[PDB]
Amino acid sequence: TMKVINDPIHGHIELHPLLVRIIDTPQFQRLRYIKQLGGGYYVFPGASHNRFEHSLGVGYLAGCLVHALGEKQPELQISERDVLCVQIAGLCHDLGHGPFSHMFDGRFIPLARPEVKWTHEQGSVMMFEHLINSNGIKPVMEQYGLIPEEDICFIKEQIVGPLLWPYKGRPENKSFLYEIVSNKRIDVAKWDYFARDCHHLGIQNNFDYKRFIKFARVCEVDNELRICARDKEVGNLYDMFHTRNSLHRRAYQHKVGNIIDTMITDAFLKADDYIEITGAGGKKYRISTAIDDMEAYTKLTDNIFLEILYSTDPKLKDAREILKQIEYRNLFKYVGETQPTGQIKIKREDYESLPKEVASAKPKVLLDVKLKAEDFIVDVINMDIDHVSFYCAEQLIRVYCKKVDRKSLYAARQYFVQWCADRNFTKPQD
Amino acid sequence: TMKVINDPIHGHIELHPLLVRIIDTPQFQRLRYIKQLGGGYYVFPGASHNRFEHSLGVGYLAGCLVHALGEKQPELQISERDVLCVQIAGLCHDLGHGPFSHMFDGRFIPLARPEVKWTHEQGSVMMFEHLINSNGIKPVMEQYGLIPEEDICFIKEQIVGPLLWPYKGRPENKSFLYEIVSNNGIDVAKWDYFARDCHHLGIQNNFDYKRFIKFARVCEVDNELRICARDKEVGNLYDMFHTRNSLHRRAYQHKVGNIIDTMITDAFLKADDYIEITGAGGKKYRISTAIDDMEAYTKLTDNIFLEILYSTDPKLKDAREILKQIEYRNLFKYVGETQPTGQIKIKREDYESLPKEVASAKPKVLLDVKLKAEDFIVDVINMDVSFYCAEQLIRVYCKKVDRKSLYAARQYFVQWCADRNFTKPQD
DNA sequence: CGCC
DNA sequence: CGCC
Ligand SMILES: [Zn+2]
Ligand SMILES: [Zn+2]
Repeated sequence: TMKVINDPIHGHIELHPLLVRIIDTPQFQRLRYIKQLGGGYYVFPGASHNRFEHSLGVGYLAGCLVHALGEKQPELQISERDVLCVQIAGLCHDLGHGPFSHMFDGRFIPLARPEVKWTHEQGSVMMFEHLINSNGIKPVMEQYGLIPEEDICFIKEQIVGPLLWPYKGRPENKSFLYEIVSNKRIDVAKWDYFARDCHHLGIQNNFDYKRFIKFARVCEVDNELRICARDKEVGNLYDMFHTRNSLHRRAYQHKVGNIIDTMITDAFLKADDYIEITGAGGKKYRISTAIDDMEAYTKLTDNIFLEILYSTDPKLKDAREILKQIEYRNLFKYVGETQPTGQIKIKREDYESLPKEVASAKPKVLLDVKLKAEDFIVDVINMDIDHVSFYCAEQLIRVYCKKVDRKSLYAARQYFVQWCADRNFTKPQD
Repeated sequence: TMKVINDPIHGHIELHPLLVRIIDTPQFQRLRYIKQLGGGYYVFPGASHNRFEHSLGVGYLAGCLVHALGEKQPELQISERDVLCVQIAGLCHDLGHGPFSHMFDGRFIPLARPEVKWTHEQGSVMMFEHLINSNGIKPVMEQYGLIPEEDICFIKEQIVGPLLWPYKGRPENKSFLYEIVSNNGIDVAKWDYFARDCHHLGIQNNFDYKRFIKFARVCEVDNELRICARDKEVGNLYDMFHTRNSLHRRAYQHKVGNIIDTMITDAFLKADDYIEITGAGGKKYRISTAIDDMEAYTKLTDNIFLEILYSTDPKLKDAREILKQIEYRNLFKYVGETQPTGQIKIKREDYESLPKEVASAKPKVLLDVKLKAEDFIVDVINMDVSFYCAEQLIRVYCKKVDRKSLYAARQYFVQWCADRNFTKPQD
């Protein structure tokens, strides 16, 4: 006797009582107010979904994979305690996302605070412990057969990775369990958001996850235990990689969608000094420092968009006038694309310095109106098959300009070509 | 070649440039921030959709059907102007919705101001005219061949209805055009949200609108030009009505979803005196009076939920703590259901008085625990073809959820339905 | 009662 | 450039 939540992707999702008492907290329900695809909704109107229902799907998928593993191979000693912590890990892996998901830690906090190293996964670890303490979950955890001190750290390890054996939460015989929720070397997170995102985007999904689950086993490579699929399933995995490619080309890397993300990020930056969120002890925080106090971060969601847009505050009129140009669909303009040469990749610490480098370049022929750094938006688009074990351009740089007259736009495209020449990046096309 | 919006229900939606220039206004994009099912999202997580994408679907379908009618029967004199005005009517039928959709005008405003008579359709008319003047749409209309005065009133009439022939926007040789956007109860708006809601709820819809449009035509019935389908497709409509029945019993009238709607309304009522929305000329409005100025109403959306939830103001803690019991899933509890069979139905004007009645009734059998009116919620759920070859439910919830309060509440409910001659509640 |  |  356990609770059921109806889901359009997975149908009925049965929830162990302990999962229910993690979901029914303000820290988890927070995910109802953060859109999964960020500003992609302003391009795909079917993409209204938030991290909340996605994380229900990931928790469900995680639990159905290891319970299927434990029933096909009982020799692997998979307690139902192990299933409860894998389910909790999938449920909370996204707890640390901020407004508009990957826009927040992928762009905004790099540009507002290049010094800090911040990821949503660290956010999830912090928010997970804030969730556990504020709602008295540690007693409820042992009541359902979990050992909190070792099992909370097991949960945290599944979300954020390691600190021979780097993991303290599970022994090395249960190594396979760490490949389920987030495998950073195919995980149940991409299973859900591949199906969910195409459902809302109108893209077809030819990956069948339930057919991957039923024929999946744990095999041995390296003397290490891994999750492995049948030779009969390579056609399915060719499909998994194809829809991942179409989701990226068509949605995640959409040209208009990515510009709008950087427009929202611009409005946050110009609002960052004047917006206050009350955290612990009345301490007031800002959008960029809310990540330092979880009580404030809990109230940092996509709501900050509408609060800026609905504001009367005169100090917020630069930010408010950017969000208002999104409604009028007068956006930054697409100058061009380029990719870093070799395996070299740009780093978040240097994002802020990118528009100043482009303005400093000297093009071949002079034009009267000259551009400064603030006329440029430099957009760094990162994406992140034979590592799959059976048995029987990763970075894009796009440049936009906030000037939309034809003479500014030509000039902007001659500071982009020179910048590429200077850094020896691939030459832009048309 | 024109702008294209990819939609999960309809695929590609081509939009006339004029439609693009009303969509890309703050008054229309406002619908991105109003959930289609209101609080149903707190029960069905797939139901994250908003009025914006629904209204895109209605403008598309409206133009599809009218273009199909003019293509099969050119005798009917259907110009571009008529289809552009039918499309605009479909796009803007829902402009007047408030936070959480039907909750706002169906419950909140009756309880916050039982005096005034308000509907979202009157809102859509008011907001449509605010959209047109603030965004300089009247010249753009002229550009594409529209006559503003008669074509704007034609659009308003399609939304909210008229004031022999009651309509001033089109003659009766074009009588059929008023049957498309809002109606029999078969309009292109219910086609979209049946498909859209079932897509996001996981309910299955096998009603085919695309072939109902293809075999539809206008016909003569009792002195009148009306839209008609082949008697061939009674089978298509039997399925449409089944999915309407499924969406109502399973989703629209869900017991917990409706309880949460009345919890959100309760927090709105307790926040209504302390929330300020700035309208035209800096003039400040409240949640219940923002409907009086469209410049303020533009900024009244579901965001107001999170403004209450994230507030520090001490005057907003009664409201904030109701929304906090939604997050903790400690909700009002279901006491019972009844119907006024055989009786004058409850009216929005009487809504406020209903809890005081329930708490004033008390059976021949007394018990120790005794409730007051604010401990009760009274929820009034209202339900509301030519071919060619339970009206009202009242549910009662209690805000005290201990076993002894709930037992009493169920004995004030059983005796309030004998006092009102409503049907006896069953178990 | 995020199962009608 | 809410079509890739
Ligand atoms: Zn995820
Ligand atoms: Zn509608």
